Amino acid sequence: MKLFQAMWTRTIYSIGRMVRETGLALDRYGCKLEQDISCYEPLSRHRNILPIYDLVPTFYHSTFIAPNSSLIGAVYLGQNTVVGYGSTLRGDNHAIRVGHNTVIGDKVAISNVATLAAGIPVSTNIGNHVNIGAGCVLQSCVVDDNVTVGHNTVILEGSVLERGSVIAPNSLVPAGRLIPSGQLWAGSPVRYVRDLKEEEIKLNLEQTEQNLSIGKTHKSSLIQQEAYDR
Amino acid sequence: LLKFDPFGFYSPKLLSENRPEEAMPFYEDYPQNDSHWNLWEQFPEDFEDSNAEREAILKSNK
Amino acid sequence: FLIFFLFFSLLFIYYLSALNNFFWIILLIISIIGIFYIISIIFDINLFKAFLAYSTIINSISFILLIIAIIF
Amino acid sequence: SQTFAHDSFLGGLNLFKRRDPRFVLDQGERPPYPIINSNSSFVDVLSNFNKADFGLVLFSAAIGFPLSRWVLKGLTFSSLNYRRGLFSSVYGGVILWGLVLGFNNSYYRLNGFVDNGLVWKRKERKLNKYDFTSEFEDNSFFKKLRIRD
Amino acid sequence: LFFMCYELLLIPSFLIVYFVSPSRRAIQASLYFVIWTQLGSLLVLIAISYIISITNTYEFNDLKYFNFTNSESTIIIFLIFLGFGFKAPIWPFHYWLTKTHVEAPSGFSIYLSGFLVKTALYGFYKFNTSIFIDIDSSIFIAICIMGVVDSSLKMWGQTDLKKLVAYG
Amino acid sequence: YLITFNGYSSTFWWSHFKLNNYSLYMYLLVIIFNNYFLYITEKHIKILNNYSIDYFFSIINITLFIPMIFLSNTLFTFFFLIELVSCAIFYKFIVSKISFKNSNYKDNYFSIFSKNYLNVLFYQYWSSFFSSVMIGFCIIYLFS
Amino acid sequence: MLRLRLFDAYEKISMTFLGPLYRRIGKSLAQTGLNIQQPYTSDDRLVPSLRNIRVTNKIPSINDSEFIAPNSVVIGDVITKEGSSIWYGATLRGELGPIEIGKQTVIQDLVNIQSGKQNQKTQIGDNVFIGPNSYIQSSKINDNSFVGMGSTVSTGCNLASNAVVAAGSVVPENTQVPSNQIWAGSPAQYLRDITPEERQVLQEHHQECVQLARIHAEETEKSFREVLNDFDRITAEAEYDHESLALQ
Amino acid sequence: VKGKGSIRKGIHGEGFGAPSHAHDALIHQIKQSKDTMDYQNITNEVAQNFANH
Amino acid sequence: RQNFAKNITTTDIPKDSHHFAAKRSGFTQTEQAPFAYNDV
Amino acid sequence: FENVLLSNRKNLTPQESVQKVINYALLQDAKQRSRTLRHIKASWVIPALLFTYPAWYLAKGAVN
Amino acid sequence: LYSSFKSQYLLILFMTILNIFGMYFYIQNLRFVVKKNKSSILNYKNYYVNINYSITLNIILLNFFNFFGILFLSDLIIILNYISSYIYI
Amino acid sequence: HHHHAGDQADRVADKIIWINIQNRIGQFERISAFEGESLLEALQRNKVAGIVATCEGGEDINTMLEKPIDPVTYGPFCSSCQVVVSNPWRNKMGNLHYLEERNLVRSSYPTTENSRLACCILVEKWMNEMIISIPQNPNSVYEDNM
Amino acid sequence: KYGENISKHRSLMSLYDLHPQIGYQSYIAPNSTVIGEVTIGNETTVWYNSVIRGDVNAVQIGNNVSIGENVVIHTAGSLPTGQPASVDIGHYVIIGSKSTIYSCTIQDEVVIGQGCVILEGARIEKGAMIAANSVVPPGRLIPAGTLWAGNPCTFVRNLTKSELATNIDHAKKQLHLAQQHRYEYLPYNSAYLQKSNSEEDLNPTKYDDVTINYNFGDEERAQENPLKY
Amino acid sequence: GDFFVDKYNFSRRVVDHRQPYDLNFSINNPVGSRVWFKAWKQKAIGNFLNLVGVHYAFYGAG
Ligand SMILES: CCCCCCCCCCCCCCCCCC(=O)OC[C@H](COP(=O)(O)OCCN)OC(=O)CCCCCCCCCCCCCCCCC
Ligand SMILES: CCCCCCCCCCCCCCCCCC(=O)OC[C@H](COP(=O)(O)OCCN)OC(=O)CCCCCCCCCCCCCCCCC
Ligand code: FES
Repeated sequence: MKLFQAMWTRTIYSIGRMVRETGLALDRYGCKLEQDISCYEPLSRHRNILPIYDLVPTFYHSTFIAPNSSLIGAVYLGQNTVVGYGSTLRGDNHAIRVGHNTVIGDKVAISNVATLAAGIPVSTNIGNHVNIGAGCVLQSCVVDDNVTVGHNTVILEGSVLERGSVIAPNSLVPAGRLIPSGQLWAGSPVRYVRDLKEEEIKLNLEQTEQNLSIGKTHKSSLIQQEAYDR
Repeated sequence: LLKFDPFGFYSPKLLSENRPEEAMPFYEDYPQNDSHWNLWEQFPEDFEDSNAEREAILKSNK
Repeated sequence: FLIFFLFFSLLFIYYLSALNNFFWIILLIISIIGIFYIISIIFDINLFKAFLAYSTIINSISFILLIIAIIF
Repeated sequence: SQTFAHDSFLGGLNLFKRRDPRFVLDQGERPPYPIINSNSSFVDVLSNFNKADFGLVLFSAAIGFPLSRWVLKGLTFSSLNYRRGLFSSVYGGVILWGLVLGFNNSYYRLNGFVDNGLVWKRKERKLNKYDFTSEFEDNSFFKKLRIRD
Repeated sequence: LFFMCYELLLIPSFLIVYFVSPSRRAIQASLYFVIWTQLGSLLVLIAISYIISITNTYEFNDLKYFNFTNSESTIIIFLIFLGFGFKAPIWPFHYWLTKTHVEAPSGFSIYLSGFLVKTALYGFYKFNTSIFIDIDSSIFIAICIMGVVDSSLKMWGQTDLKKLVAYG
Repeated sequence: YLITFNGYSSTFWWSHFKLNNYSLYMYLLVIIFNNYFLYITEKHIKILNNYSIDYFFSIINITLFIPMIFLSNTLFTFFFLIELVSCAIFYKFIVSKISFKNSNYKDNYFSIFSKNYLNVLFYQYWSSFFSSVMIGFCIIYLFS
Repeated sequence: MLRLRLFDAYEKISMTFLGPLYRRIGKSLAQTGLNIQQPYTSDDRLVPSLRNIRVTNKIPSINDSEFIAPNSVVIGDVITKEGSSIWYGATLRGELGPIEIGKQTVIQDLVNIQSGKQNQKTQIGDNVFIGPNSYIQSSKINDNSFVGMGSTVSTGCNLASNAVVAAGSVVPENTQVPSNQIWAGSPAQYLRDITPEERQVLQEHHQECVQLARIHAEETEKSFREVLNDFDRITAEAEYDHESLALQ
Repeated sequence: VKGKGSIRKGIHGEGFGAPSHAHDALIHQIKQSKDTMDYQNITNEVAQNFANH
Repeated sequence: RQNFAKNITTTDIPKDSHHFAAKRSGFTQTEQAPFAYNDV
Repeated sequence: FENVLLSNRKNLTPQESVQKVINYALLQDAKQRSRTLRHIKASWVIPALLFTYPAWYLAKGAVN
Repeated sequence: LYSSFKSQYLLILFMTILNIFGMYFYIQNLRFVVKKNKSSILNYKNYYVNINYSITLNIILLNFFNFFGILFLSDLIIILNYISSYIYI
Repeated sequence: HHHHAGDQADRVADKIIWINIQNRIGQFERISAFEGESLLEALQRNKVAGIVATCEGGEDINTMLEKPIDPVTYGPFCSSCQVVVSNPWRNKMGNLHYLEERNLVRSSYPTTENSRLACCILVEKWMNEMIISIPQNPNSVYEDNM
Repeated sequence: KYGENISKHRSLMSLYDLHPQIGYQSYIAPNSTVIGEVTIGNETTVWYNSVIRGDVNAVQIGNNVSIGENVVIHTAGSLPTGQPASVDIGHYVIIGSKSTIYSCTIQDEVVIGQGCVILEGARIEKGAMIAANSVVPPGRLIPAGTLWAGNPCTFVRNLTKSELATNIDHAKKQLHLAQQHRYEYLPYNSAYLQKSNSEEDLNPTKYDDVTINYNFGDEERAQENPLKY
Repeated sequence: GDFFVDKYNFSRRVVDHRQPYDLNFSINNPVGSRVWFKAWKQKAIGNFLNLVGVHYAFYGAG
């Protein structure tokens, strides 16, 4: 019965696609007959929410999603999550899950590899209260809870960042690596620096909360200027 | 030849199957048998695979 | 092929069929000379349009042999 | 098979009803209908013009408009004046072709090739010995295209 | 239909050799296979054209109800033997088989040697059995035995296992 | 016109042309293939325009007269019809585009000599001349 | 002329009747097809222009800029001087701190000018080149400075006049980069004093980028009718003979 | 450059050909000195033309 | 290349997670980062 | 259904939290792969049911 | 087949020679089709490759009648024999 | 290269083979090539005029650039990449392949005894500072001007 | 001057007769920008928010190339060695996200890590790999089939045939992802229906003579690329 | 105005700026009108001035 329902869903989707294509073609033909050029406007095709068939992005309305960002495929954003400007989350291969109160910086690219070995999730899972700097590149990583990632940081597939860890900016966590909790790691080959202090932990939490508030302010400002959906 | 053990019965074999280098991606190891006579992925009968995450988020937004 | 060569064949088949007692030997000689003259040449060309032209020529000689068989 | 009555506006449709796929008849073969004027002249054919030929011209005029538009659909880098002139020339050509078709229909009616309201005293007796089309046409649209089945 | 089904085995074989083979030398091997097997097919085509044109039929029983003269039977047997020996292969028409087997993918090499040559044998058996032939088969026997000897004497000088299996 | 055509199997215009079933079927077959090739040619010309109006007008003239060859009841009228068709084919060869817009910017201040156009015209002209004189001699001696 | 009168009458009829009818039917069909496909589909939207975004009272002053990319993002208190260039994908957030771009300053593709602290002015001087994929953070970049592509100027950095940061270099926080010095490496260190030839190369690179930004502004700021005319011109040039070019 | 195809413009002047192309000395002489020849300079091209003749 | 799914659902892969213990303390300034997955 | 990623895992050791996240991600990936395979297999059965009989009709008409 | 029906063994032999030589002449170019990478042979219109659907459909029809044309050759033979039957009657 | 772990990359300028050319207008060019490429590839990358290169390097399998040249090769497919090499490197090249010589002598434009086909020349380290001349090559077909 | 609600961004833009060309099955992201004379190969996927400027010099890109997000490819106009300063990218090249390419030659089967900066005059030979967060100094040669890492990049180790084939296979996997993304877009833009009529739209202040339409013959042209204008 | 349904403007219309230069010329008026007659007289007189003998040999002989 499940296969029959899937077949019915695909048949209805294809019928709707056919009807929409026929309607757009008829409108273009009438545009031609009227001596009209409205049909020829090279408006941008970018869609900040691009579902890959059944892989529909899902997010709470509390989230802030930049108009120029691109959420493709199976993306699941938690409450109050802020997505930076130009950030791409490609869930075409596997799901990209982001926790509550998580900040993703501008120009941050998150994607997944095709396959990985056993016991290694191929999905990019990001915990709650994570702060990700601008210009980061995440691939099939597991960032858990209150983790700070510096700007221009590359996290490779199979990497696991444990709760309460800080990665210095302009760093690279290689594939299959583990960042222990409560530690600072720096350098393109990430090396241990020091154990985090209470002051540093509080400062990072305050900074990510400030980023969340800034994202809320950005959404409020963009809604007023008619630059935001809904 | 003495240390060779690709199936991990005598020398333990990681599920990750290899330690990736700090300059290489985490590609899988090539299997000893490269047969491509594989079915589609087999899931147990009566497998509940509904998109529970999306359903919960839609319920919250509704 | 559809007009010029067709009228060539019909000249040997329909329009001047009463002269086939002389046509057969000339057609046979031309066919033999063409077959033994182009077999080497079709293998020293290196051009696409030359290939197309020689395909046309080979088919023409085959059809000339066919019309020779017809006028028998 | 029935044919559209001549001297009506659908008499030109009888040109599309042929009893045999032959282009022409033999030298001594009798035409399907009695001959009115075998030695027809141009003015004889003109005098034999009627509603069938006028309807052929009207059909050419009606179908010639979309055909002229279709021809013009490939025209580019042209002013409105040249576009209108090209359309007028193509449409006039199609109407002239309709006039030619009407002239041919009148000539055929004079020679008895198509229906002219006359019937031979004794019809030619033909045995349909080889018949691959009767059962096919009696259960299809093509009974309207072959005369006498 | 028999002749056509015998003739339909070339296109899939050439497509397999041309696109599935990993070796770069297999393109020329595919060309050799096509040209040799198609020359054999042309000879068989001439023979079947003789059979069809002389006795206008398509049935082996109708062939049983007809007799070919000595010259016609000789031409038919020579043509069918030479064509199906191009496909068999026979001496000296096994160059294509050697090149293809050396260069074809292993799956096709299993299928080419295992089966298609047997289709050639079946075609020859069906063609020759239905026709009365009054000539001495010593020439064909000599050709077959020369092929056997020629193939057997070359097995020592093969360092390539696939080419050795091709000679076998 | 050919589909609705009717008449007697005879020769018209002083027996210089023949109206018989085979000749008319050849006429129709030639026109049908010309229509197919012209349709494909239009579909191609909508892609890239490397040809002029005169080229397709030459093609128009070929397609109009080349079926008339099969209606010839005489080698005389056949010779004149093929002379007209050969003139049309020479016209078609003449109006081929010589220079193109290409990404070859290395030849703007140097003289490149392409001789294919002159070779085509020369060989077509001389083959036409030889064929025409031989056919004329054959006609003269067949009249004898 | 009956033929021409029929032609004109059918032209008027076809346009004024079939055009609107076909367009209405097509719009209805497109709408119902989109409704059927839901929710497993998306429709083309109207992409917002994010290059002049204001926050509360922070309003950009970018009218003096010679080029601002249509897909760039300029939010908040970002003030640019005359001749400024902001290229494609750049992001200048003035809400997290004031941004002051000088005259003839090039901010290349996908450059993020973002302040690390809550309220810190990011002051880039005049004739300053910033390479693509750069990340500038709450820094004071004096006049005629060069920042290579893929470079990261950290929070406390101060780049003196005529200071060169090689491409791919990451200047550490609170690092003072002296004048006429080239620094390189992920830990940015003083590489060498810049030769006058390399200085001339950098000046020519900056002038070339300024003029290229001017050209891009000429191209990207075209109206829809101008873009359609350009498309028609391109398709005409795809079939123009040498005779037509000579005629032009 | 508008209307000049792939030809680019540098800093001190505008190119006379596509990028990474061969600069023609005769073209440079024609553009710089429009009609002034102090002497009939025999270059390799002129010597080769004389040899061909 | 192989493209099947290692994370099967019909059963759980028999694994031993105690053979290799990832380092979590005492790292030096030049040591590499530990490995996340060490099950055999 | 409980979303482990969107849950209070801070009452556990970091290793336990990351292990729970990994297990939840693996289970949800298996579910997503099952759904994707179901939708892909639907793209086979529909053409098999719809066009196979037209293909057989065409072949039969062409042959016998 | 017709040459055999007309009993022309020498004509059959020369037809076979020409056929085999031309066949290798044609299939020789199949070796040249091997390319180290996929080619770029399509014209560019509106910044993208111009693929003509009409010509593609024509090629589809021609490919159908080239692959399975032997199944429908009898009707073409009937039509051509019917056309040729008028030559002398 | 025999690089070791931690070794820095080598300069491209130190791996450049220099070809000094006399263009048909009798003009001196200096282009850069890399070992393993063909002279035709180098000339076309550097946009060198005078080389028509109708067949564009010939076949992609069993090429004339291989060492050794396969006996089943079809060789060059035109005579448009003709370059007149200078005496030292011409002698170092050796004697012509039979197919290459056949294509060279079957040229509508006159050739020389130092003439070679550019796509049949493989760039080598000893071809540094190699002097060639490139007089204008013939145009074979109607599409050489397309 | 810069105040509007609808973005003016076009994915493909020309610059004074420098028209980009794109092959079949190639997916240029609508968020991405391709300017100048850029020749994209067949089945090449340029992902989102990537800039490719073939303005000062041409940019030829091979067939099965995958350019990641936030990647800036641009040319230099001139190189010190006199070589052509145009970007030439091989046929199976995987450029990682947030990469920078500055007028360098990249041969086939080359993998560039995420966050890599490949400067002017660099020549990455066939089959090479550069690890993530690496900078190739200007005018440097990377030997074929070698693995490098660092800033500046230093030799790590030679690559095996298995690793080379793995990279080749990874190059081919992006094709079906690009196919899915293309399938999510219909050939007809539906954004024009969502705009409001303007005075300029209803009353053209200037008229131009009728010429060849940019979409002439498009009823016969296959809609292979849904993102075509 | 703008007749929006959901998100689609059913009154969306951009007047084409590409019109023939002779769209409102006198010669393009319907044949037989005074404006058309004026334009046609001018065209015929111009042609006759350019082609005196041609017009004589064609129209006069016709
Ligand atoms: C509850 C609602 C359910 C709705 C179900 C579907 C309803 C369909 C209603 C159709 C209404 C038709 C109105 C009259 C249209 C007449 C056709 C026409 O005008 O065609 C001309 C035009 C030419 O287009 P073209 O050559 O491409 O030129 C483009 C110019 N820029 O051609 C075009 O522009 C192409 C569009 C033609 C549209 C009509 C085609 C009808 C064919 C029969 C139906 C087949 C099913 C189609 C839909 C798929 C259903 C699964
Ligand atoms: C129960 C049913 C209810 C209703 C169902 C729905 C409606 C059904 C409608 C059925 C069809 C209606 C047809 C209306 C008239 C069509 C007229 C037509 O197509 O005629 C074709 C023409 C007629 O042949 P014929 O009359 O013999 O020729 C003239 C002889 N005086 O024939 C010819 O021109 C023949 C030409 C012969 C020579 C050329 C062809 C043979 C050689 C080439 C073979 C093919 C190769 C490719 C050629 C190019 C193809 C484009
Ligand atoms: S380019 Fe053709 S032979 Fe060298």
